[PDB]
Amino acid sequence: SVLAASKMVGAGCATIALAGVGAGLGVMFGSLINGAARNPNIAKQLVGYALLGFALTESIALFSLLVVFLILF
Amino acid sequence: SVLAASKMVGAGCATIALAGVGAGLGVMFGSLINGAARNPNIAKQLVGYALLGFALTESIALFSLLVVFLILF
Amino acid sequence: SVLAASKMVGAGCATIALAGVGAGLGVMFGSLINGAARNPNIAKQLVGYALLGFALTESIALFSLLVVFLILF
Amino acid sequence: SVLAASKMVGAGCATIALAGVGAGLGVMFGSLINGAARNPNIAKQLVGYALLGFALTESIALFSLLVVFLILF
Amino acid sequence: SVLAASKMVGAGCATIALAGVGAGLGVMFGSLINGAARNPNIAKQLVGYALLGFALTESIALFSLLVVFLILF
Amino acid sequence: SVLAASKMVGAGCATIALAGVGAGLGVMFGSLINGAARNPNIAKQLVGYALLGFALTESIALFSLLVVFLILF
Amino acid sequence: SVLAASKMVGAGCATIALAGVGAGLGVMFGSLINGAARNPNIAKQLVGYALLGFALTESIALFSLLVVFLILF
Amino acid sequence: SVLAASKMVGAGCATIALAGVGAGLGVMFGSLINGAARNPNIAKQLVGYALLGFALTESIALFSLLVVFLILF
Amino acid sequence: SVLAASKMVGAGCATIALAGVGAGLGVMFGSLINGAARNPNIAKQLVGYALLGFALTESIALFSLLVVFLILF
Amino acid sequence: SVLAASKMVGAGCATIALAGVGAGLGVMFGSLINGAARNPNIAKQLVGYALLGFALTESIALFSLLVVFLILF
Amino acid sequence: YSTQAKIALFGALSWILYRADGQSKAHEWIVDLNLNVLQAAWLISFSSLIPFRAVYFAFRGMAPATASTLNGLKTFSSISL
Amino acid sequence: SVRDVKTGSLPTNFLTGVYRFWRSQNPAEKPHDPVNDRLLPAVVDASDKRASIGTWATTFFCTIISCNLLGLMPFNEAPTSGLGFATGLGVSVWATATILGLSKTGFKFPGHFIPGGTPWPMAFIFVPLETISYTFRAVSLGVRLWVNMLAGHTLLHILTGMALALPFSLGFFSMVPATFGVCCLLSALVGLEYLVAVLQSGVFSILSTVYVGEFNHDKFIGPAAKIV
Repeated sequence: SVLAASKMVGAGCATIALAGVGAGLGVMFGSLINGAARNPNIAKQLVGYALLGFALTESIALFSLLVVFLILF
Repeated sequence: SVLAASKMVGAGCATIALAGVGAGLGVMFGSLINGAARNPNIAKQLVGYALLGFALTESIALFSLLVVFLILF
Repeated sequence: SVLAASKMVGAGCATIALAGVGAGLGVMFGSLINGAARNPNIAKQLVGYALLGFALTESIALFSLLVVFLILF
Repeated sequence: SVLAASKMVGAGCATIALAGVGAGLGVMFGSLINGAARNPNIAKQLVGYALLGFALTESIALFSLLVVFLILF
Repeated sequence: SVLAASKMVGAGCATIALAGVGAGLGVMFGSLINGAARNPNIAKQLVGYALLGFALTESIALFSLLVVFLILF
Repeated sequence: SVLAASKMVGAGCATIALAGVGAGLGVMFGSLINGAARNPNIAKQLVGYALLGFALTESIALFSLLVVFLILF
Repeated sequence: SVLAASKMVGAGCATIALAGVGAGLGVMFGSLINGAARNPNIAKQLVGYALLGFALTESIALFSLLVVFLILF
Repeated sequence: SVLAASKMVGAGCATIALAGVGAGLGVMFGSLINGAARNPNIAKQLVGYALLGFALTESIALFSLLVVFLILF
Repeated sequence: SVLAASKMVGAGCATIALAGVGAGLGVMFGSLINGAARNPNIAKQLVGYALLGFALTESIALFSLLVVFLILF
Repeated sequence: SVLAASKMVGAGCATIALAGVGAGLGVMFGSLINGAARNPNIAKQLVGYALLGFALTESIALFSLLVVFLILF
Repeated sequence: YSTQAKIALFGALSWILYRADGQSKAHEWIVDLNLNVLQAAWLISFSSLIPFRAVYFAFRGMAPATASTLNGLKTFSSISL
Repeated sequence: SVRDVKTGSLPTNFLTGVYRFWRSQNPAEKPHDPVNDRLLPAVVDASDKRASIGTWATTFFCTIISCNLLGLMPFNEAPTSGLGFATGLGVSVWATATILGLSKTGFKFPGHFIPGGTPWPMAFIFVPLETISYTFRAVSLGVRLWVNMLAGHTLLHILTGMALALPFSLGFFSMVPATFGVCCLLSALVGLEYLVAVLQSGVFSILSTVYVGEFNHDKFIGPAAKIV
């Protein structure tokens, strides 16, 4: 049963997409902090823009975990 | 049946393209925040440019998941 | 028993997602320090924003270790 | 039939070129936003230069997916 | 005995998470130095914030070596 | 026929060089936009320098696809 | 004797954690130099902070070579 | 004949050095454009320095393709 | 003799730690040049600090080649 | 003869150290150009420092190709 | 303890006995029993960490109808003599 | 005659701070003239065709807290860890952000093609690429809430599933070298899981307020006679 065996190797290899997703929303949330450094008088717009980009970064995180459960289940 | 077996390994390896897509729209949405840091008086143009580049970054995300379902289904 | 064997290889390969999560919350906590460099008069808001982004970065760290224990247990 | 089997492994490995293409047009579309930060009075030239570079970045994206379908079909 | 054999391969592959942890607390301790460049008059707060983030980066370093000894022992 | 089989795996692995070529001419064309941000009064020299570096970056892109067709054909 | 054989493969794979440790204390010692660029009048504090972070980066370097000799010896 | 077979796998793996060579002369030719942004009055020296570094970057590109043909031919 | 065979695969995999060591002392020697840009009136201290960090970066380079000869010889 | 076979796989894997060496002397020669941007009145010292760091970066490039010919010849 | 509250007493104590028995009959039982002494270790710690006389006056300021006092009718323009 | 409510009680003040927060996410557009006593029949009508987004969020926020708060009560497990509840609120926001789009057009399904010229094969792929990037707005909103309450809970078994072994393989008196350091590691994840559970809701509902608030764009119908 190499069919149900070899999908376990590509199971772990599929989640390496979630490396750079983690590195993506680090610099994305890094410049949130440098963004509030310039003008914290108005920064609710910037966090209101920060939850926009995190939601579209989880549209890469779940977009890769769509494949992982497609391989497993 | 190594034909339906070995495509499961390259299934997971195909989605590693979605690593740097995640890292791509992190710095893309990082500089959105640093872009609104310089002049938040006019930043609807910049978010109006930010949804341009995200749509062309999902033209890499789906452009790699075109291959994954081509391997599976 | 290659079924319980080959999942041990993809076990270790699954945790390479936690490379860039580590690199993600480095620059995220790097710009915390450069963020307090510009105006440490008000920086409790910035650390109050820094624990926001770390919690959403652990929503990538645990989001990859959801897969590792799904492979093992 | 390892001929039609082993091309399925290099099928997925061929698309890892589309990692850095995704990371390429992130910083390319990141500096679009920082480019409109300095002078949004004239930025239609910059977006008029941004669709130049995206078209030449898709001349790497399709330039790698020329190989993937050459392996499959 | 491939059970006690194949866990030795994923043993080494599990510790590649400690690559980007090393790269994470480099830029984290890089901007400590650039953070003390702007105002070394008050920098004990910044190092008092630097030992915060290192402790939460070792909550990724040990968080990956939780898996390595779980595979070995 | 593992000779004509195993070259199909290294076929796809050879094109992963075109990941960082894509990431290379992203920051190369990112700083084109930040380069025109400082002085768009004279920027035809900079684009006249930008087509220099793209031609020498395609001397890495084709320099890796010299190997891929050497493996296939 | 695959037991004493397969630990030699994961021996080399374990030390790839020392890639990003090398990249970590590069930017850590890069910003030491940019840190002394702003105010070399007082920089013994910064090098006094630089030997702090190197000692905690060798607490990742040795923290990965704790595993390598655990696999070998 | 695994001797003439297994060198075809390491053939493709050898050219992954040309990933970061492509990413190397991207930022190298990125800062050429940002370098001409500051003072395009004198930039023939900078391009006269840019063809220096490209020639020493092709002393990594050919320095890795010295190995690939050493494996093949 | 897979014992003296499989150590040759992990031989090459062990030296990938010397990737980021190379990338580490690039930015380390990059900011040497930007460090002498701010005040070349006193830069022998900075190069006197640059040979400190290179010696501690070769304490990662040799610290990984301690393992490679331990695998071979 | 897996002894003279398996060293051909680790032959190609050994040269991946020359990826980040290429990426190392890109940013090293990138900041040469940004270094001459600030003060090209005196930049022969900076190129006189640039050939220092390239010679110590080829002490990583040859330092990895010391291993490759040790595996082959 | 009124009639309505006692129904919420053994409607939340008989939940516990329904459920703390459901932790032993499962597969990983001592993984789950030590899970709950640890999970209620923060119910203890949250009781003696947060200042309740400072969260309350924060939530007293949460609504503008209760934070700022009323200014409806000044005592002038209301007298009759 | 339900209850004599206290005037300034704690869930009265806690709730109406939350409701005036979510209502403040999508404010009405500043109108095209001064608000007179004759513009009011277009202000109450532009606040009629407006979708009541303030209560659709607070419904999906006073639930997602009070369901994930049960993940930190002892003996209990949060009901969002099932797939049948977490993406039961995942599709039903993407359902609701579609029903409005199928109401501002009058039809029950539009989606057909409008022609073009030479880039018409280029514009043929993008709207059925926007569709598959609109369809995966649903799955993204659901499973994100499903994992974060099963990710911090499948691990936290095994952190308990190892930390017990040191007072199991070794004696009960042997807590001093390692166990007290590890029992401080394990407790410091429910401190993490608390801050994920409070904030996963606050992420989930601000995504709901963005994903709906791109559909209720309207206009005023009071320009009928300006000066007289």
